[PDB]
Amino acid sequence: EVKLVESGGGLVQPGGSRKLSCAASGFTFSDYGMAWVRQAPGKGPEWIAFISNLSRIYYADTVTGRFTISRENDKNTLFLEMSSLRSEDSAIYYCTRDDGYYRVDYWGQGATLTVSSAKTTPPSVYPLAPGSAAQTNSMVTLGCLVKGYFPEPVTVTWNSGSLSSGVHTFPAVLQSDLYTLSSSVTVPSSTWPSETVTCNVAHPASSTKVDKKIVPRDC
Amino acid sequence: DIVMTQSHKFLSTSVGNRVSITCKASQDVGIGLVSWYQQKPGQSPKLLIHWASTRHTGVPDRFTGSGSGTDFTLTINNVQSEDLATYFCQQFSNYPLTFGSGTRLEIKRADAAPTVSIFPPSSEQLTSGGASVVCFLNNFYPKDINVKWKIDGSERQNGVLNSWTDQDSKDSTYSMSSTLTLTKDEYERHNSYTCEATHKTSTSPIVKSFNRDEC
Repeated sequence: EVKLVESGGGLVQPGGSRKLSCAASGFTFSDYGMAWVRQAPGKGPEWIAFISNLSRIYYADTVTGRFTISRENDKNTLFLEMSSLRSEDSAIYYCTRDDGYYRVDYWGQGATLTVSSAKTTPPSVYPLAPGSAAQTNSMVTLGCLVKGYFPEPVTVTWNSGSLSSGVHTFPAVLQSDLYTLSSSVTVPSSTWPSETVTCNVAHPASSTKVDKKIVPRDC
Repeated sequence: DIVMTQSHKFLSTSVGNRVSITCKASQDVGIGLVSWYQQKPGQSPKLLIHWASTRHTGVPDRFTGSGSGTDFTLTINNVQSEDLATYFCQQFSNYPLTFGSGTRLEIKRADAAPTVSIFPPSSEQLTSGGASVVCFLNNFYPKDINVKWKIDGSERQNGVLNSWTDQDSKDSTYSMSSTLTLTKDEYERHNSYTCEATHKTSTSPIVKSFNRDEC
């Protein structure tokens, strides 16, 4: 199947440079024009750059003179070299494939870029166990507070993915130049605390991969 | 530049209704040279319609694209819960390629009361001197909800941070988390903490609380 896998996301300081990469799989790379499209907070999709199957190149006015799109057809890879980055450049960056007109019939998973002078900070991960009254209904809800990390994103799973039904992970809120996210999971009350429930949090920017068990308190 | 406009941020519909999602271009883009994309929650966009009216592979004909020039419509006849998504138009008549800001399709469902849960700060957080009290309000409908925090009966407003999920494609509900962050210094001096929610389904506010002289 068609695959587009973006790399190079992360945190860069204002005025800095960064190279995004996209590895294409599952089609003849040289038959297709390729593009970058971004989605920044508060904004809808915004086309950034396009490159023809072999070379014709177009840029959004907002990035001209700063960004360079290129491709290496021998390696099925698309690049976006970024320079003089600004805060406004912070966004999810999608690599996309066209057909024969500039209609993008396939979009990658997206890479998150944050431009900021704040430093990379690992999250503090706190287990949220319910109080006494909130146990032993038919269901029980547990939580995970992921606090004070930078930059986005963080990934949260419960029991390594086993529990995914009954999970709600909430969008991060940026406060104090730091992000805070929460996640809940709702399981039968016969399940917890008899069995262990763990939230697993990954913050690739800081090489954080934490497993936090939800333990009930002591009386 | 060609400006693409979608007048509706949100369109809400029950299963079975006809929804019309509209798009305007500021200049004549002809034929087509207009595309529709569909973006479901937790997914990247997918091509839905191109050349104004041609369905992409895999798209059922309850989706109909129409229009030419400057006025375009994506109609979803007999809409299904499967169609929960944001829909964006794009012109490809000239550079720069431009998008509308998207229309979100909300699936109407029967009213649903939130399941509200309140959590004291973790001992681990308290050790570092912070005290976040968390309230989850899960699986409700419709989307509008108001949360108030109280400490020993008195309303607290500063230090409250809220976050909302998008509509869930599995039960058409919303969820919300509300976090009251205090210093441990202040948290220590009070006993009762209360999360209070008002919703379409509530008469008296939904009240969830804990006292600290406890487990």
